Amino acid sequence: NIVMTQSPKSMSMSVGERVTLSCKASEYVGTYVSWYQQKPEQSPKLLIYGASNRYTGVPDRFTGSGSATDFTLTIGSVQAEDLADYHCGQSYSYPTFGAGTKLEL
Amino acid sequence: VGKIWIPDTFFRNSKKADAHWITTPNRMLRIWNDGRVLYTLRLTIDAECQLQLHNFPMDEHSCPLEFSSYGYPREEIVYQWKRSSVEVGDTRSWRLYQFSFVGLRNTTEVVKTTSGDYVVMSVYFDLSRRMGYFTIQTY
Amino acid sequence: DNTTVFTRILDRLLDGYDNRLRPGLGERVTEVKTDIFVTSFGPVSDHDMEYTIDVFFRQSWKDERLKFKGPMTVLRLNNLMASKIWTPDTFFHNGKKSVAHNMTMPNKLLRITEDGTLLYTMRLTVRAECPMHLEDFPMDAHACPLKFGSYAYTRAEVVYEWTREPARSVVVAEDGSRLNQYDLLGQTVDSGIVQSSTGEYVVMTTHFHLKRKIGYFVIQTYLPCIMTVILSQVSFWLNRESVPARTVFGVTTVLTMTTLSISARNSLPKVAYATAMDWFIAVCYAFVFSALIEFATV
Amino acid sequence: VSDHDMEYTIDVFFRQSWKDERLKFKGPMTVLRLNNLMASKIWTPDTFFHNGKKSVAHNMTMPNKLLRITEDGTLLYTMRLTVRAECPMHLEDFPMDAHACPLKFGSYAYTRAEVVYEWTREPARSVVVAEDGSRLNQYDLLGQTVDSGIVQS
Amino acid sequence: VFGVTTVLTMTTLSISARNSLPKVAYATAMDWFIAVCYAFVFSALIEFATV
Amino acid sequence: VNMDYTLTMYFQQAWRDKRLSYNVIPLNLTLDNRVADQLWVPDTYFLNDKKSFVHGVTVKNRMIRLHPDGTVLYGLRITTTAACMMDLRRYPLDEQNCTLEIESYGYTTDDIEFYWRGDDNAVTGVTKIELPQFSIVDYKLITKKVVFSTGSYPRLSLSFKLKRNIGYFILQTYMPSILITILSWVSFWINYDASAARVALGITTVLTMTTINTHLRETLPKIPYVKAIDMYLMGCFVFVFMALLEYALVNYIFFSQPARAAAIDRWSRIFFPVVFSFFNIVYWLYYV
Amino acid sequence: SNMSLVKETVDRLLKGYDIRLRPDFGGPPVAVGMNIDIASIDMVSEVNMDYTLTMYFQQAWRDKRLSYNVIPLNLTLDNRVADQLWVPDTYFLNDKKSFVHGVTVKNRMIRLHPDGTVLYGLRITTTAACMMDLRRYPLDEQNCTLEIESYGYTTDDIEFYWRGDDNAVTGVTKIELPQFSIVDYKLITKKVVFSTGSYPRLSLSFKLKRNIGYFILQTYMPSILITILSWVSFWINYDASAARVALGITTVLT
Amino acid sequence: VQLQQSGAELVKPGASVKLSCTASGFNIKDTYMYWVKQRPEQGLEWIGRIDPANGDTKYDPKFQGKATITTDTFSNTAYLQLSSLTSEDTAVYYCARKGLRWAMDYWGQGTSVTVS
Ligand SMILES: *[C@@H]1O[C@H](CO)[C@@H](O[C@@H]2O[C@H](CO)[C@@H](O[C@@H]3O[C@H](CO[C@H]4O[C@H](CO[C@H]5O[C@H](CO)[C@@H](O)[C@H](O)[C@@H]5O[C@H]5O[C@H](CO)[C@@H](O)[C@H](O)[C@@H]5O)[C@@H](O)[C@H](O[C@H]5O[C@H](CO)[C@@H](O)[C@H](O)[C@@H]5O)[C@@H]4O)[C@@H](O)[C@H](O[C@H]4O[C@H](CO)[C@@H](O)[C@H](O)[C@@H]4O[C@H]4O[C@H](CO)[C@@H](O)[C@H](O)[C@@H]4O[C@H]4O[C@H](CO)[C@@H](O)[C@H](O)[C@@H]4O)[C@@H]3O)[C@H](O)[C@H]2NC(C)=O)[C@H](O)[C@H]1NC(C)=O
Ligand SMILES: *[C@@H]1O[C@H](CO)[C@@H](O[C@@H]2O[C@H](CO)[C@@H](OC3O[C@H](CO)[C@@H](O)[C@H](O)[C@@H]3O)[C@H](O)[C@H]2NC(C)=O)[C@H](O)[C@H]1NC(C)=O
Ligand SMILES: *[C@@H]1O[C@H](CO)[C@@H](O[C@@H]2O[C@H](CO)[C@@H](O[C@H]3O[C@H](CO)[C@@H](O)[C@H](O)[C@@H]3O)[C@H](O)[C@H]2NC(C)=O)[C@H](O)[C@H]1NC(C)=O
Ligand SMILES: *[C@@H]1O[C@H](CO)[C@@H](O[C@@H]2O[C@H](CO)[C@@H](O[C@H]3O[C@H](CO)[C@@H](O)[C@H](O)[C@@H]3O)[C@H](O)[C@H]2NC(C)=O)[C@H](O)[C@H]1NC(C)=O
Ligand SMILES: *[C@@H]1O[C@H](CO)[C@@H](O[C@@H]2O[C@H](CO)[C@@H](O)[C@H](O)[C@H]2NC(C)=O)[C@H](O)[C@H]1NC(C)=O
Ligand SMILES: *[C@@H]1O[C@H](CO)[C@@H](O)[C@H](O)[C@H]1NC(C)=O
Ligand SMILES: *[C@@H]1O[C@H](CO)[C@@H](O)[C@H](O)[C@H]1NC(C)=O
Repeated sequence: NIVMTQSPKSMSMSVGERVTLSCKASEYVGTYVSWYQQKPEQSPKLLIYGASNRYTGVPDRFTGSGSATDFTLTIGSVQAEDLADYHCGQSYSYPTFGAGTKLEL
Repeated sequence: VGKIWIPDTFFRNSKKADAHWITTPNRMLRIWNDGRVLYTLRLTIDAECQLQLHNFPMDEHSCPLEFSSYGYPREEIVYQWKRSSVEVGDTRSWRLYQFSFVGLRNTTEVVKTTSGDYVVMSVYFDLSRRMGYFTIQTY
Repeated sequence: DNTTVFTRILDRLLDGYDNRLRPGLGERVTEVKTDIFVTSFGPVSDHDMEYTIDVFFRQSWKDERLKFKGPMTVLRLNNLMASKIWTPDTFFHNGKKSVAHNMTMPNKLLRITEDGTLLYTMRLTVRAECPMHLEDFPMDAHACPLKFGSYAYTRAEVVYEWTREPARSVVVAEDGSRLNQYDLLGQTVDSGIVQSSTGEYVVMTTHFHLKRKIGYFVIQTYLPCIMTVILSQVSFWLNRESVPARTVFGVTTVLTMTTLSISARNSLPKVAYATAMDWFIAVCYAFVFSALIEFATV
Repeated sequence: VSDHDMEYTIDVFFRQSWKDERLKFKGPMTVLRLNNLMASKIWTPDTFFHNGKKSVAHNMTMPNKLLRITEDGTLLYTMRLTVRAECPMHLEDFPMDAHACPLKFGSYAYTRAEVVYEWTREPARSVVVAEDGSRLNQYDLLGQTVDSGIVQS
Repeated sequence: VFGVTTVLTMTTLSISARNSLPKVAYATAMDWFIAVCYAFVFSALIEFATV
Repeated sequence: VNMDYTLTMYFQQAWRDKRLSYNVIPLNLTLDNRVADQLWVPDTYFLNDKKSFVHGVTVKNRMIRLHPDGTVLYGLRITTTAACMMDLRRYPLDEQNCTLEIESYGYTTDDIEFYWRGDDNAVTGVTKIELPQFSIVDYKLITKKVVFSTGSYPRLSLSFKLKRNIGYFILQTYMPSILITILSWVSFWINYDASAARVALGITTVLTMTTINTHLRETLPKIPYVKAIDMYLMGCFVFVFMALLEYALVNYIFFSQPARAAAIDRWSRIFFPVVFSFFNIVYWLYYV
Repeated sequence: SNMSLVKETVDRLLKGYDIRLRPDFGGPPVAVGMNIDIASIDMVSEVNMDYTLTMYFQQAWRDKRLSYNVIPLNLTLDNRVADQLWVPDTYFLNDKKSFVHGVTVKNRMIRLHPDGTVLYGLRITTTAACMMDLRRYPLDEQNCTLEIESYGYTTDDIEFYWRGDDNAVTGVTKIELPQFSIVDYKLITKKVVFSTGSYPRLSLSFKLKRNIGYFILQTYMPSILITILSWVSFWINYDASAARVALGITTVLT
Repeated sequence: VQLQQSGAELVKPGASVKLSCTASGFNIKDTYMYWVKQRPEQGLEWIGRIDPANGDTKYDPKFQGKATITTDTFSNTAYLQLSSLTSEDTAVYYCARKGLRWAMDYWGQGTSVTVS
């Protein structure tokens, strides 16, 4: 059972700057890590698939960077509607997600 | 050749055998006035013969090249040698380094197979090993 | 008239069918679901930097033109119906000389499901390239790759996918190991986008992790080298009033070091760097030479 | 030249030319430089090498063949192929020996009263070896020598 | 040791030189050269034995 | 070295197709082999083969025969290079068991069914095989079903138990090692005065062991386990090495007291063939 | 809809299409542009005097008969329609054995364009023969070339050129050889003259400098060590003869 | 294109519930269907997986034997049946569709299951 450790659990920041989220795997997950965004009392929406692949309907300010174990999601020039929970989930094996990451302004 | 009936002759003791295709398939067909068909083709066979390697290198072998039909048994296809069956060329331009051709003999037989009785024809080439290489190599 | 209905189904199925056009040529992207069952992991050649593998290669996709309705729900067809339909043109990016077996008939499998889904399986032997780094020879671990994708169909036309979870797609049999010198540790799949002079293509990568076994090179080379070094060091306990004895000792062990080294160079390829066995042989040769010069000094 | 097999290899453009009165035409072009798939629909001579062992006819990328038809009916037919021919050697003076490796070709299936061969230019100038055309490491090509004869089979 | 190791050298030379020529069943010029050289080496060793 | 074997076979398949049934002529119909491309023939394959082919002189070597009740008889002449992994831990006193797998590729076990025609006599010509290095001891025919991710398939398996002969290996490999060990023992009959003689003899016996080791290593694959011949060669090498080391130890204490010189000399003379024969007996009783 | 439209378009393209004739058969020559993506240069053999290379070999020309305007996109067709189009009879003059890879199908690519342009790629592993000058082996630098020529069509029927003329051959800097190192490569356009006509030719040359570390540690160091070893014959006193004889003769034997 | 789940409801401790997920815009026999569970202000946790074309399923070892996922291709629906419920099952359950490099691109609306 591949475990995903996401960091950090929370982040406070203003509007407009660059932010970075990290995700780490226990075993090997070769570019099969997805990034989801879930607003409060809603269903998760796919942002990034593969390791660096923007989903059709997502802005260009989200970008993924992948490896065999260390993955990250960087958002440059954030807006006022990018506050939500963010989950990293692997799919190399049976899917397991990370603990989450709240993002507040 | 591929438009009329051609017998399914195959060499029973061949490990590898190929015809010749350069520059055009080296085959010949001749049909006569009374229906007699003659079909000739050039072949290079890698036949197998178990060599009893006792008395080596002062040994003599006689190991065959056999052929028969593949699908047609004795009741459907019968083979038969001519009065001038096997003809060798000059015998000196041959690639026999360690051996020396001494003669040949033809043979016909019937062999039991799971599919039926087949008329098998054999050509035994008699070879004798010339001790000109093993002499200066080992003796 | 029990097989006339199937002949009619197969005739109607291919009547109006262009096997030059992929399903969804200007409408959609063809999604191919791949699966690999390794029936034997063949020998890994270290002098050619290659390896052999024997696989059942399965590809599934969906063609809306091959929908039918009959007394059967799946048509398990021959290997000659696959040449009358569109099949993906998968090639191996790092293959050297692969073979698709056709003994006694083409080892291919075609199954059409009534909703339009096709399963197409082949049995083939792939001889692929494995670029190796032999610094730590013969205590080296490699990841021999196997990359495949589509020839001529870019990412906007044909995309590949695993049929099961990626950790469970490339499956190696248990008795399927023709490795004499290595040890297959595990497998590792991957997916990416390569870019060539004709566009961007999807590439499905598999890595087989091999760990060389040292038990042969130990007994073959490492123990004779240590034995020759010990046999050279034996000479230090002989009395100096006997010079021919220690002389033939030293020079003949140097000659044996030469014989073992010449024998020893046929194992590994003609790499331009020093391996670990090369360092061991060099240090042992140095010890033998040092012993002889020490005898010369005494 | 493989001494261990008593054979040699040779890469050639093999050109043949004959006259076929059934392939006369009259068009704007005076020579049709056609494909290598038109030569299978027409008659071509069935030349084989009498001492060839295992020859190849190159098929990369297309069949390396050439067919040209002139308006008056003459056909030029060229192939590129690698002959692996047999050279019987008398190695009594090895390694100070000289050899004459032959290359005999003729017609299979066509006797002398049906198909005859001849060199298209002067016999001394028909077989032409290129200057940089030498993969010999152990020998030295000194010259060529052609001949024509009849064998009774 | 001169004579016997020279004989060893001639044998390994003849072995390495016999593997070059194809396996013909007669004597070539190199075979005669190696035979006469072996004869000379053996003659040197027998001469030493006589001395 | 390739971990495979090559076999030529006449491979025949018999099934019954009711569409190829006729009753107007009373004879069996052997047809030209080109009609096998116009009939349904099963898609039999060999799972453990590496390079196969049907012979093609003078025509494609295959047979197609129709019987009036619908029975189709379809024969091929195949030269298969099948693959079998060998356990060479007892080389050359080993017995190798490798099999040829016969399966149907496309058709599952609910579409086709395999069996041996005769069930004991379906495979002939095994008692006439003369292998130069092995000898067929037994052969077996097995019928089973295998399960793959695409379905269940019938499988037949023809297996030949081979036993390696020893007549070649003794005279070419084991006698040189034994004679080098005896010829290394021979220096004990040389007195302790001639140091150069015993040193040269011991080291040159070691050298013979190395040259034979190379001339043996030029023949086999690179297997990590130790073979029986590797154990015997290492035992012989260790015995020659111990004889030379024993000479060194009897040359060291020789000046301080000459009694130990003759003691160890005679002791080695009597007890080295004894321990070597003991090891030899243990080896030939463990492997044979 | 969108599938049967392309089906009728391709059927219209291939109806009344003469494969025996090149584009503009009785007119100006057709230009063919070449691209090569070298995948690997496998084994440079000195004993066989050849070198194997795998490449993606692509040809591009324009066929005015394969021109369509019903659909606006480019057409990648099944690789078996290249047996029904005209493709140039390109060959390699110096090869010994070559093949198109045929796994899982014949590794070739056909691609059409609405104006008539055809792109035709193959994946070829070829064993090209290059004679080496080994007078300085192993401190040598070998230059061998691959000739790309037209067999049937002369220089007044076909024209060869590198598509890009400097970036036509890619993948050379990622090639790793066990013994050599690609120092430079060159592209050449040319016309050769035979007794049958004048033919266009392209030539790809790879200058390979051989590495030295392998040969140093494998052959040059043992010989230097044996010659150093043969110098211990002077340090032994000239009275003891057997030692010096054994030493010197064993160095000669080694 | 769309995944429609059932409505939120209550359940007594020790009973069994069957949640449904109706797909519209695609055929469930093409992709895999995942069931994911999310607790309030916690991370997502994967329950199980069903392959509607074949019928074989996999479950998380934590949910092995407790949940059973089934499908119905006629109505294009996927069902999750939970048995032997406890108080720590009060969560939001999502029905997801596999696609585009194993990403779970399309999710449902989520049903709130509460245990009183
Ligand atoms: C697994 O798959 C394998 C690969 O697919 C497969 O191997 C293939 O086997 C098949 C069938 O056995 C082979 O197909 C046949 O090959 C015969 C010759 O085989 C030799 O040569 C081929 C290469 O063939 C080229 O050259 C020959 C002779 O010149 C041609 O006849 C071929 O068409 C082809 O021609 C082109 O390519 C040339 C360059 O190579 C060009 O120069 C030329 O311009 C052409 O473009 C070699 O590959 C073979 O080597 C291998 O096979 C041998 C077998 O002995 C092995 O021993 C060896 O180890 C190798 O593995 C071999 O050397 C062809 O003669 C044959 O063509 C005829 O028969 C077929 C089938 O019936 C007909 O459909 C076809 O129409 C031909 O018939 C016409 O001509 C014959 C002449 O005898 C007439 O009798 C007949 O009546 C008919 O006449 C008519 O048409 C003529 C024009 O065609 C016309 O002139 C007449 O007027 C008349 O109208 C056939 O192609 C195939 O080559 C093998 N492929 C390979 C690569 O191995 C294997 O079988 C499969 N195994 C299983 C178990 O499934
Ligand atoms: C040498 O190269 C030529 C051309 O590259 C090869 O010819 C091709 O041969 C195919 C097999 O004979 C042939 O394929 C088929 O399609 C026709 C119908 O169009 C069928 O009737 C055949 O049975 C076969 O299924 C290709 O059409 C043909 N292509 C061309 C342009 O001629 C030839 O096989 C090569 N020779 C060798 C030995 O590999
Ligand atoms: C060579 O190795 C073969 C495979 O290891 C081996 O085959 C094994 O043979 C036995 C019988 O000889 C088979 O069977 C038994 O299993 C069946 C299963 O239904 C039982 O009904 C029988 O009572 C019996 O217990 C094995 O199935 C078979 N193994 C495999 C994997 O096929 C050969 O016997 C070995 N020896 C020779 C000489 O070939
Ligand atoms: C490897 O060997 C090649 C062949 O020997 C060699 O190619 C030669 O390269 C030069 C420079 O590119 C060519 O040309 C010059 O001559 C032409 C004649 O028209 C001029 O137009 C050019 O401007 C220049 O003066 C030669 O024609 C060419 N020779 C052949 C036979 O093709 C390579 O340079 C060698 N080296 C490398 C690194 O590839
Ligand atoms: C080869 O076969 C032919 C035919 O079988 C043999 O010719 C026969 O020879 C005998 C004398 O030994 C004659 O009496 C027969 O009339 C011949 N038969 C025919 C029809 O030719 C010939 O002897 C055989 N040659 C051998 C055995 O090498
Ligand atoms: C046809 O073959 C069968 C079995 O091989 C045999 O019993 C039968 O007698 C044969 N028919 C004739 C007419 O010989
Ligand atoms: C077709 O290819 C050309 C060049 O490769 C490209 O410029 C063009 O955009 C392509 N057509 C379409 C519809 O993308």
